[PDB]
Amino acid sequence: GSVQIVYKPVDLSKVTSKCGSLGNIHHKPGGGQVEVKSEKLDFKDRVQSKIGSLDNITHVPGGGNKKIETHKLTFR
Amino acid sequence: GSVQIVYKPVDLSKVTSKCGSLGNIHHKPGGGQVEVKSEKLDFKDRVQSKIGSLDNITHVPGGGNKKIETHKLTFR
Amino acid sequence: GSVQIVYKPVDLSKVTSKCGSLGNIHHKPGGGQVEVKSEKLDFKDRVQSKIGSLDNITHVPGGGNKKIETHKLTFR
Amino acid sequence: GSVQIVYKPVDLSKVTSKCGSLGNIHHKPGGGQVEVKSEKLDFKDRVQSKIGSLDNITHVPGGGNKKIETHKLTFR
Amino acid sequence: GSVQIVYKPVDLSKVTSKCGSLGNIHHKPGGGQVEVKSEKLDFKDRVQSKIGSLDNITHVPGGGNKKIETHKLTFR
Amino acid sequence: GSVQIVYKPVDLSKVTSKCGSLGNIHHKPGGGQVEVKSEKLDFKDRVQSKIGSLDNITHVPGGGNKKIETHKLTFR
Repeated sequence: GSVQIVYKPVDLSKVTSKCGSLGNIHHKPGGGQVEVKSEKLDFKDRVQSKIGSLDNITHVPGGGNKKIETHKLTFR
Repeated sequence: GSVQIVYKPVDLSKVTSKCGSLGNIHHKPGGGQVEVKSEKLDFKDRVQSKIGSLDNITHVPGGGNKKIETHKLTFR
Repeated sequence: GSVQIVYKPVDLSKVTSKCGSLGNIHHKPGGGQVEVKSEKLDFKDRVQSKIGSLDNITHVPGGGNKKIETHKLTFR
Repeated sequence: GSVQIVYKPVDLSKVTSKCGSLGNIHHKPGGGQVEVKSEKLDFKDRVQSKIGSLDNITHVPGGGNKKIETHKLTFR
Repeated sequence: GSVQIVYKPVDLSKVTSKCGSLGNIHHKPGGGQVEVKSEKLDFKDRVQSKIGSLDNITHVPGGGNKKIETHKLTFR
Repeated sequence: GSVQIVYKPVDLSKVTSKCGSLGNIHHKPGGGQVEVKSEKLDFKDRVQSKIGSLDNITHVPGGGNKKIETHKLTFR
């Protein structure tokens, strides 16, 4: 028997920004201390892991906009 | 017997911003202290993990807008 | 018997902002202390985990708008 | 007229201690925050001053005894 | 007329200690934050001053005993 | 007119200690942050001053005893 699919999403959408002067931003961390103890680690399949981080980030994009899409079609 | 699907979402949407001067931003952490103890870690399949973080972020996008879409069709 | 589906949502919506000068923002954390003790950690299937974090965030988007969309169609 | 003074205190005193194992001491301060505002500071003659301190002390003497004496004679 | 002074304090005193094992001492400060503002400072004669300190001390003497004496004679 | 002074303080005193094993001492500070503002400083004569310290000290003497004597004679 006939099976028909039509998949045809239409997207004219926009993510957009205007900004004046972007600046005069100060990030000044006063150190820190970290300890971790373990005997065994055992990581299998898809794993994201951070152990003992002390991480400083300054992130100042003039836009910084995101558009994210998943399109999935599954047939069985 | 005939099966017909049509999938055709229409999207003219907008995510938008206007801003003046963006600035005079100060991020100033006074340190800190962290400890973790374990005997074993045992991570299988999809895992996201942070152990013992001390992390500072300054994030100042001129837009920073987000649009996130899942389009899914599953057929059995 | 014939089975027909049509999926056709229409979206002309807008998420929008206007702002003057965005600024004079101060974030000044006075340190802190964290400890965790464990014998075993044992993480299977989809897991998100933070253990012993001491994390400081300053987040100042000029727009910061979010639009999140699920379109899901399932057939058996 | 003849003036005679004699000053002759005798001191055989003892300040004394005995102790077993001195230990298993933990001092773990959880940070803190301090602010001071002033227009003028104006210090004359003998002054001791602390402004805006955030100071942590661990003090574990095996003895820690103190003996303090003023001997004064004043004549006119 | 004759003035006679004799000053002859006698001191056989003892400040003393015994201790077992001194140890297993942990000092772990979780950071902190300090601010001070002033326009003018104006310090004359004998002055001791700390402004804006953030100071950590661990002090573990095996004795740590103190004996302090002033002997003063003043004649006019 | 005769003035006679005799000053002859006798001191057989002792400051003393005994201790077992001295050790297993941990000092681990998690950073910190300091700010000071001033326009003018005008320090004259015997000023001691610390501005903006962030000082860590570990001090573990096997004795650490102190004996302090001022002997003073003033004649006018």
